[PDB]
Amino acid sequence: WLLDGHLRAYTDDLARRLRGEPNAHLLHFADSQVVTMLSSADPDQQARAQRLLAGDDIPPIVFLPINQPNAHWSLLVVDRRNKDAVAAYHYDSMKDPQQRYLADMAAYHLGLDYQQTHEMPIAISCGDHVLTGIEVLAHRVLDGTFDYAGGRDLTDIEPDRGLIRDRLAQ
Repeated sequence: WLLDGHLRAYTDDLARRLRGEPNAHLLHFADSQVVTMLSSADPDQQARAQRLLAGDDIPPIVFLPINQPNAHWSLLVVDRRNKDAVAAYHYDSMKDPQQRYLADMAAYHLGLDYQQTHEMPIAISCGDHVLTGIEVLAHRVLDGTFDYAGGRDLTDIEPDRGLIRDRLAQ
């Protein structure tokens, strides 16, 4: 399975690849350890996490990898371009209630209403699903098609483990 550092490697490389593209500045690929810190019992960990993920300089389309430790990856996506109508999406390839709880704690700690988060199907290896979800959605933000009806759907995606491994190689 993929560690936090692999997802960070991949999202750092992706951010490099998307540099200077239309709308690339709207995106923030959260560091997964920082997402985990949102729910820390240490107040300074949580606060720093909030600054890094919900500060006034943090881009409005945020991809949050959700780590169940040595268990399971899922993806929370927050679109707060409209501060009066924040939209949130939870993609989980999969159910006991823990994964959605983590996604809900993350939403709660970013100042959101967790009840509003849409539970989204994905690819109806969970690490690979998250990275593929990020890749696909990011490109939809770039080309504008993210905002069409159905533009956040990942039901049918097929992670290319090879591409992933070859992108993690470079």
